[PDB]
Amino acid sequence: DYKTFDPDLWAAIAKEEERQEHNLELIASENFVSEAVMAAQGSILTNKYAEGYPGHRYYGGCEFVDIVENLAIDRAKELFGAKFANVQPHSGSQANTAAYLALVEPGDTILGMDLSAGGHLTHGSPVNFSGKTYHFVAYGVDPTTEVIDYNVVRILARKHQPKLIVAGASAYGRTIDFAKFREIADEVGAKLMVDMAHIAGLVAAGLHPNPVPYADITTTTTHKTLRGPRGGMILTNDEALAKKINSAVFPGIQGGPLEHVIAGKAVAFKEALDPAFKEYSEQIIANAKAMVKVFNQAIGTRVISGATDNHLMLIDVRELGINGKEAESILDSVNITVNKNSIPFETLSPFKTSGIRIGTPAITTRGFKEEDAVKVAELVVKALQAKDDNAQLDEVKTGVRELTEKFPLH
Amino acid sequence: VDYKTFDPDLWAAIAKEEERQEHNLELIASENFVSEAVMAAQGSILTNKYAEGYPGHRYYGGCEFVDIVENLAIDRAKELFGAKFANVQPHSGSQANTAAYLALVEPGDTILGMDLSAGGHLTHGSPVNFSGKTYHFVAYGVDPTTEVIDYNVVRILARKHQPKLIVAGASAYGRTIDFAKFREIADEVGAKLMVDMAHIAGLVAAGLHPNPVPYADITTTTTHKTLRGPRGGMILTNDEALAKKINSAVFPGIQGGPLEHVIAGKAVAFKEALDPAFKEYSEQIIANAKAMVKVFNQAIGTRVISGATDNHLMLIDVRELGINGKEAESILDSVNITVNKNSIPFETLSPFKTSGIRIGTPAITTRGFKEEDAVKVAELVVKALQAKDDNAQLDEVKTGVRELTEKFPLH
Ligand SMILES: O=c1c2cc(O)c(O)cc2oc2cc(O)c([C@@H]3O[C@H](CO)[C@@H](O)[C@H](O)[C@H]3O)c(O)c12
Ligand SMILES: O=c1c2cc(O)c(O)cc2oc2cc(O)c([C@@H]3O[C@H](CO)[C@@H](O)[C@H](O)[C@H]3O)c(O)c12
Ligand SMILES: Cc1ncc(COP(=O)(O)O)c(CN[C@@H](CO)C(=O)O)c1O
Ligand SMILES: Cc1ncc(COP(=O)(O)O)c(CN[C@@H](CO)C(=O)O)c1O
Repeated sequence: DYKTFDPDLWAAIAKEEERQEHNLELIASENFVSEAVMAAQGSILTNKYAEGYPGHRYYGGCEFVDIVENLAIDRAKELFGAKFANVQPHSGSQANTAAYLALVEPGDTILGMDLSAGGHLTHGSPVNFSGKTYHFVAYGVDPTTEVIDYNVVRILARKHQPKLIVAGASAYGRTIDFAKFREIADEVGAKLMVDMAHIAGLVAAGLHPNPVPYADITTTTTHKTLRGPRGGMILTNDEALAKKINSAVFPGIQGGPLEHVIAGKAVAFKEALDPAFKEYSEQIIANAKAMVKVFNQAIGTRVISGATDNHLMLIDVRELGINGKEAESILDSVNITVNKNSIPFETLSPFKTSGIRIGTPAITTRGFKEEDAVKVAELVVKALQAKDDNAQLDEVKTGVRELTEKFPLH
Repeated sequence: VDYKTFDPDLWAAIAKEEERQEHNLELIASENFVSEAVMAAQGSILTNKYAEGYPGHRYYGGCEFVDIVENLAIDRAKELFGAKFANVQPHSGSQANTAAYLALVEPGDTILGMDLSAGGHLTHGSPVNFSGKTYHFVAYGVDPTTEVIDYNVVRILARKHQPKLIVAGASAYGRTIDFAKFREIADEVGAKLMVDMAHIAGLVAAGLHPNPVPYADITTTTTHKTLRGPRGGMILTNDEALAKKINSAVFPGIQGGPLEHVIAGKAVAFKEALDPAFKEYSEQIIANAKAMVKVFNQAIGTRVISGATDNHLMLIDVRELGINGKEAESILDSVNITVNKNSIPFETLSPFKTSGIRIGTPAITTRGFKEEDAVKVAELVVKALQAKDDNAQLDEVKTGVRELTEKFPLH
């Protein structure tokens, strides 16, 4: 047996399988993929070099690998209504790198969502390729509502004259009005790129406005609400952008594609075509709203913007005398996994932040219903309220073990 | 199982591709067959963990055990190649090189790299690639009559163009690369030295090819060629100041979350490469390649670029048979022999035709082929290309392929 020859590695993997079983995973960008997705990723497709695209490869022997990639491409067009799909990006970051190369020139001005207001690293950060290569200007959320102020987005567009407007977010819990971004982009002659990585599954289920008809290019990851393997994807409705997208991915920034991962994408896409996937996605949002109700009625946990429309929420934790890294460390000690996160107009350093981010896709996958999501939010509140009270925290751990035992993952 | 009944479209394609790997001679020089341990790591639950950052400095909670896995990969890599620093997060050879350039040069800087038709890779300066687009590449090639690198020409070009960086390493070069000479030339001109050892990393690990890690400022590699690991990249260095620039360039520079299930497979494969048995496998790769070159040298119409090999691969100019590279690729595929077309030095034909094919032995060697089996493979390739689409001879090639694949099953 192969595990006998490398006990150090396989023990660590076994321990990670137990950690996923015994913890409440509340990181908003995580999920648990099906056994079929993992089997695709563990198949012999990892052995095939397949540079190029189906029917135009640079190697012999791709006749069956082309089926796999065709299924991923075609199911993505079916799920999202795009005319063109590229499923080769190794990650969301690569997808966004290629999308920019098809839309703008180095030095061009791009208007993206501010990092502390929900934007992602690849939407302009100075330590990222995006911030180094292009001239990024940020838009945020209104200080009092903590939702996007589209009139201020319009102001920024008019003053800065961006070549491209990016919409989409990592930590924004409200509906994004893509039609408004498109109208604003049209007003100043800018293009529109939407990064729907977080909400892609909700979009496919029809529970969030679809950006594909509005954006020049839509990027996404395959692993968040879509519940697929880690990787990227690029969609468009314009054949001329599709040609630029395809060249930017390969030979532009990538080489061989990961066809075992692409098989996993194809597996996940057909799971998302099943009607059960819409029910899953509805439950995700119902669970999230139920948790927001608990935190709203709780002393010390302020919900940014006061509501959620999707899978995630940001909690301001300052009124409990902790910062984000503390609240995350507290929750880690009771087997509840979140992450620290900046809040709008954040005043602490990124290494501390004032908040945590919570999302329900992973616990929804385990089978949690609204009642259970309510219990999770209550245990999160009690763990944070329990200032140093190991009596209270051990009750939380017991509450966590009740939930995880009720909903086995394996 | 049941999930295969949910999706026959997909699972029937994977089954056909299993049958094709079983029934074909896989002679693509950059492919291999990974172990069931590597595949089980890639099909593990590690795909579920967001682990942005590096071990002990993650941006998410819960990374206790993925840190063990990634640190195993990092440490096994350092032990394998003797490097003080190792980054195992690059998603691919291309991302590894992207990040390495970011740590060494600025946009517009002059870089000297191996010409693509002489054996250099896309990321060594092609103008349709980020490398040629972002930096000023000047190419060195091979001598026309010997078809090996002329190191005086490299020195001349280094001196005329004053590169900030010299890149050595190849994807279609079958001869020993003298990293010491590249280091001399770099020093004389004041340039840094980057070596992309993707193709030969397994041979380097086994001591069958000079090691670039002590000479190069940064060494990059894929994990899936002669190293026989999962599909991915890696960056090695001995300088601590570069290691910090490398780590920053990978994340948050060009990537986000690492693929920790793939990194698990890298740790598996590096351990398999530390086993003494891996050195025996690597030697059989070279012995098999040399046995194939001997056959092609003797046959009429199959000319081996440079007349010999020192490593796992060989380039064959097929023009004297009245075919181009794509036609040869298609003929061979029709008799269950898988290669890729490939440019030859001083390529006269279109990039969509090319003048030759590239053949390498790592995959058939992993199946257990020995030199007498390698000899048979090469004789079959010759027969197929010489059969002016005579079905009787082509079917004898198919029979010969069946014999070898049944003699060395893949399971
Ligand atoms: O800012 C940095 C940063 C700055 C540096 O100087 C440096 O060396 C490294 C850095 O790593 C980062 C890594 C990150 O994941 C994020 C942000 O975390 C949040 C997690 O929910 C997401 O909502 C954001 O989408 C995501 O982009 C970051 O903001 C940063
Ligand atoms: O040049 C192109 C190219 C240009 C385009 O415009 C385009 O759309 C696609 C293209 O795909 C390519 C794919 C390739 O594998 C190669 C080269 O093949 C050989 C090994 O297989 C090696 O000698 C090189 O290491 C390798 O990089 C290429 O040179 C190219
Ligand atoms: C909108 C968007 N686009 C791109 C990416 C990056 O994808 P990658 O990690 O696969 O490279 C992310 C991941 N976002 C991470 C934060 O870095 C998260 O946990 O939410 C994203 O949210
Ligand atoms: C030396 C070297 N460095 C980097 C890469 C890129 O690796 P990637 O495909 O994983 O991105 C390659 C790919 N090698 C391909 C050529 O495209 C091949 O079949 O040989 C390489 O040979």
